[PDB]
Amino acid sequence: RKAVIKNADMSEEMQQDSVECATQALEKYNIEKDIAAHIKKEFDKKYNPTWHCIVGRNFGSYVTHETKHFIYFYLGQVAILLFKSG
Amino acid sequence: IRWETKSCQTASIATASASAQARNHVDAQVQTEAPVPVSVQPPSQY
Repeated sequence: RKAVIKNADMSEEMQQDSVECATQALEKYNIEKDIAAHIKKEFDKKYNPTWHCIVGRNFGSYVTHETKHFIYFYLGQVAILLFKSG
Repeated sequence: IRWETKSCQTASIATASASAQARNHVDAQVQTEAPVPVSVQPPSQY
């Protein structure tokens, strides 16, 4: 659904790809775990490992990211957190 | 006046292959469960 980016430490091109990738994952899967798995795997392939992705409706997080590889955004009511670390 | 010919030889050596590797990673996946074992209205008599 509607993509809203709240925070980002990421280039403009990677930001759009993160949203697009999550959007496709959300279209294909209903289960958040499987949505996250799609998003993570695609990023490892295109932008090198190691990415991590969390998708959900209710959580708080405190994580560490590599510069230029973190985004936090919503698709409707579902939040997606994606970053590299390691 | 006596020149003696001699032949010398040193011992050989042996090497071996080896490798190093830093710590390894592995993936993981989790799905949070949303159980709601909740009735509508239990008429309590506490």
